[PDB]
Amino acid sequence: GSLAPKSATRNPVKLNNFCQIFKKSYEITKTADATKARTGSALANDKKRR
Amino acid sequence: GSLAPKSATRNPVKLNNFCQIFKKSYEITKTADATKARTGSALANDKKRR
Repeated sequence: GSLAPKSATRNPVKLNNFCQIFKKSYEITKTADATKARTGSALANDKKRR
Repeated sequence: GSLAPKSATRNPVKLNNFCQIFKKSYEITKTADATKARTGSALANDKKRR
């Protein structure tokens, strides 16, 4: 024959993260582009590697 | 040609237990009840927790 008890409660936990910028670059001189060499064109191989 | 023997007996054992009273409660203001929250309605979450 007593009274009702006191109430209690809790809260969730917050989590977060960030976004990151990525960059990769390739470069070739115009003379080397026109120059014909074995192992194919240098620009395409550089693009593949990068 | 002998008489009947004297008798003997015994009794069981008794066990008992009690009853307990359990109470949990929740409470919220009517202002916070009508407010918008990203995590959802506070009353429903509190009822779930309790």
